[PDB]
Amino acid sequence: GRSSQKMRLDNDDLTIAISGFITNRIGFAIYIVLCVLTGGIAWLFLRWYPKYYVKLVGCATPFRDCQWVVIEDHFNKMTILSIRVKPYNRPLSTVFPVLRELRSITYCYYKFYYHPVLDKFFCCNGWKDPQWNSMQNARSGLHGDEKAHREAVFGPNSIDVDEQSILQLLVSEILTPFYAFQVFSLILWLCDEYYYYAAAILLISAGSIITSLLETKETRRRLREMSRFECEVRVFRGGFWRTFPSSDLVPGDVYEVSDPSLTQIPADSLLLTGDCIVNESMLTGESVAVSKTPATNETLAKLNPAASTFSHDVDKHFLYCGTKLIRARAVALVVRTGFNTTRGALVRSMLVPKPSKFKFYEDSFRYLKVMGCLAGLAFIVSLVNFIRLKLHWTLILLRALDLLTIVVPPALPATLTIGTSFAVQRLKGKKIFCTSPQRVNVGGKIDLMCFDKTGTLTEEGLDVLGIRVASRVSNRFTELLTNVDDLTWSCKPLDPYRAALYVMASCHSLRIVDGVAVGDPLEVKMFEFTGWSYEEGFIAGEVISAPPAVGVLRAFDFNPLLRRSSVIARVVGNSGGYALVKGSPECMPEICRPETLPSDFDELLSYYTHAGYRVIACATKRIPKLNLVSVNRMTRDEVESGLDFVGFIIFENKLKPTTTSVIKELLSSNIGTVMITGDNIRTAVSVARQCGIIEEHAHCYMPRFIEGNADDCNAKLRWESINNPALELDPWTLLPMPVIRNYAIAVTGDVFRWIVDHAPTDVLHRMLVLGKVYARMSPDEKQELVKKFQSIDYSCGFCGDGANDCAALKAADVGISLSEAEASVAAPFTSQIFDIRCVPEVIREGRASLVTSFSCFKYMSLYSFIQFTSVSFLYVSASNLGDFQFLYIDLMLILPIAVFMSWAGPHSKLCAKRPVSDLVSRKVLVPLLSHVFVCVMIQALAWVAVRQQPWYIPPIVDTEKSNIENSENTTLFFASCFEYILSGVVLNAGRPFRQSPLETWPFLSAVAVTLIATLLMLLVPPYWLFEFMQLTWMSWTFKITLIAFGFVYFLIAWTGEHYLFLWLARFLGRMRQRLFKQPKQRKLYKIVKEKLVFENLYFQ
Repeated sequence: GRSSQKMRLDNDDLTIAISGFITNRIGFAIYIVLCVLTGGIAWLFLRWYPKYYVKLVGCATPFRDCQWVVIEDHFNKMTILSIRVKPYNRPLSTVFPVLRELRSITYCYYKFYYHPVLDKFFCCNGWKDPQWNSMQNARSGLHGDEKAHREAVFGPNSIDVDEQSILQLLVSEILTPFYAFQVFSLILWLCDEYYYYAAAILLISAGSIITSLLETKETRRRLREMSRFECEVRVFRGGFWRTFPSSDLVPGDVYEVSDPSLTQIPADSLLLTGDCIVNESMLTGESVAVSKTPATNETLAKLNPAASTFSHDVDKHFLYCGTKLIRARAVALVVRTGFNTTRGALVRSMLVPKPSKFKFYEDSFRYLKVMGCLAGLAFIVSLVNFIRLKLHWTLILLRALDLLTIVVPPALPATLTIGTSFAVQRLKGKKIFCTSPQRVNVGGKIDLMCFDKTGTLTEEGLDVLGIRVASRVSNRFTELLTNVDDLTWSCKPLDPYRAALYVMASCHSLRIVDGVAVGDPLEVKMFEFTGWSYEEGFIAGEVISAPPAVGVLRAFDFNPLLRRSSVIARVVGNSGGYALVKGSPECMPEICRPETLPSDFDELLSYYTHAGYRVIACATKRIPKLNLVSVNRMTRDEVESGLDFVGFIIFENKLKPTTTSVIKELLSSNIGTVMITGDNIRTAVSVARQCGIIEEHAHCYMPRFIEGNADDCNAKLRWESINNPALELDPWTLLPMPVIRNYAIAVTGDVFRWIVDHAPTDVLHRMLVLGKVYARMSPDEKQELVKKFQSIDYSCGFCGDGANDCAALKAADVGISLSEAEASVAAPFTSQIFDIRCVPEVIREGRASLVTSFSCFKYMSLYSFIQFTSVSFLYVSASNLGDFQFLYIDLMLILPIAVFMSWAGPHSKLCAKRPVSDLVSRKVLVPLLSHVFVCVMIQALAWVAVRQQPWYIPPIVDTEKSNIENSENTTLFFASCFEYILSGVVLNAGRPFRQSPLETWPFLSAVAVTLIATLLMLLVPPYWLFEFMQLTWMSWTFKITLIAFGFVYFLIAWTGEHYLFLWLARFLGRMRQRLFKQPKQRKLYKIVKEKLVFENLYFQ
């Protein structure tokens, strides 16, 4: 039958090609003997290259009734997982007669089920044997043992990750190709009487292994602790309910929502009876309390849980997974269980293998493979040269195989980590802890930097801007002063200022525990203002700098549904501040007395709602003083008559004081900034204007569905401005119709899904590049937008408060989370200080780390090539450097200079340039290759100079042991040492991205120490340093000549690195198109932006 099934996964990003290969063959025993007798074929090579393994142990089977199946994805990486066996599952609707021995796999927490009649694998779990039937069956629960029959087919609500043991992570990390080559090199060094440097590399590699092991373990702990939850639910069945843990029920079980201990909803469940009040802060990003009505039979019979999205009417009938309950206001039947739920499908995308778009740690190993390919040729040449001189076979093998180790240094990736580690230490010093170090270098190449106006660049709680008085004496509203003006104007029954100030702490339930109120944050902020808050008794503490006393009685609560609250209580005199009313300007101005209206009740409300502020109405009910008595009880509807408003109280999301400076710094540093939020567009645009994300006096355009239908694959968008409307945009080109002023386009969240689902790719890319404000965006839409940014070559980073939207933090290149160090989960970075000032710190230290990591890579490659040249110039006479000269070079000239060249802070000012991030492009390889060439030239000239001296001691070809005391060994030792120290000097970064070498001490001091030591060894070595290091007597004028060669090499290398090799790189770039004129593609966002600014805006 059919063998290979090529289907895309439900999420567009991931694709796979499931291929059902056979179990094994009789040849498995032949496989075992022939690949484990050597010990380095099966467990090493066929784990690194699975393609061949599966082409040996297996042939093919169309019939998917085998023991294990291999999985192929779009990134050419294959894993192997077996087939799980279950005895009995009779209904066909479970996968959708009788079915036996179901075949199933779980690949990256995707459950694939094989259906026998159709002979195919499916991942859709929408129907999943619903059997709801009618309401009376739904309330009956689920009798019998069928819960177990509905358990093994779908598992529990637990969404815990695959907790790999230490023995599995150990063989996953320690068994890399490199860490095998390092074991080979250490074995060679131990066999070649080279113990000290081998022990040093063993310690360094062990430290790297422990660091990576603890990093991965902490990452798994963070991922596991975030997604775990357990609670004792009360009901499974209608008959004999009893409290069981939430990791036990199956789809079809019914549980009481009104249980007192049920703080947050375990699994999504259709509401059978009663109403609920839920909080959706962490799914869909709305902290406003949401009502939930019980589901009806008609809505229950049309359930299609296959699609993650759904219509709006179904949303108000089933609960959400992992959402906090505001108050226990009810029983509900679960719809789905496990990773296939609303929160499950969003935690599954956080566990998929990342594409690893940062290719520096892959390009370094690719160039290491290239050096290994060169080292094979070097090994062959050394072998055939040593055959000519007829040396001992042990020494021939040792020298020829040691040349391979010299060319490919085992300490290159270990010294690629020291600069990153220093950057991590500096960041932890600056009170920002970063988990993944490898992302720090990615922070260098940040092109865009997203945000979130919930609590990141704005304060979390709502804040009061000012007040608006009724001004009954003069209908024109007075200017706001944000202070007390009670005695300034009379405006004498009551005063609007005193009445409003009494209202500010009247109609809300407030209480204290220690210093801070316990009430809802909407009402909490109001009392602090003017410093006349009364909580206990009646009177309060008034400031010294003649205000009437305070007092309140007959308190009530502000119902969000009816949006009204009235409190009557005498406070001063007999008819002053007696009735105080809180409400909303939506409907109560119609109820308000028309004489009180200053004819500004509507346009001011409209202007403040367009400005995104929150307006609440302050009113004074006109009731005579004759209604005061101790036993006073009046229903709300009796008091509610009248209620003319006497002012407006204004709320806003006041931005942090340093947000504007950070946004301006990022904009001036040629880094775009966007805002991704979940609240209404009216305040997101205002916050963007305040911060500087949208330029001042720049029009903001939103798309609307007016020109077409609503949704569902057929609509025509009209892009209209916020201020000064009827300035449309072309839906096909996104240009300002003149029927370069900054476009500042602000899409919404539902429209963004419309455009992603069905719109021209040019239109999507134009909006995506032009986008500045993204409001009403769920975290799923947040990560979709982040992936779209990565899809148009933006290397964007995310900067979000808390860890609710951690999917966007993990999907982005840099995931800075402004939360506590222990409260942060699934985020590469974590900042204790809650300002957004940490983004310049992260970007700046990332740029410094990127530059110093490229410098360390170039220095390590130069060290490898210099040693290869200085040993290949000596292998022509069966000689090499000494056992201690190699030690000195490898331990006191490359490791100290590397770890002290990687020790410098970043330049304080964020420059407008961007460091090079490609390890293959001509701006990196050409200076490195030219440095290799000039090092080879200087060493060759030193060798030629020493070969013509009268006191020359020629090397002697020896068989048993290679002689070291020859006059062309000392020259190639000292010239090599100078070419190491001065290359470390030259390749060190300077002003544009890191601290200047003059401004930092422990690099200049290290260079001075390692250069003075070598100079004293060259000029005046003691007697104990001759026989120890195997030097040879040299002329004093020749020592001066060696110093001159070192200085000339320093001059030429510095002039090349700064003034000449960049010109050579530009020359190769200019002559690139003479061979293949096709212009290498730039970033997609750069192309779209330049085309849009030039061609589409120069056709007026």
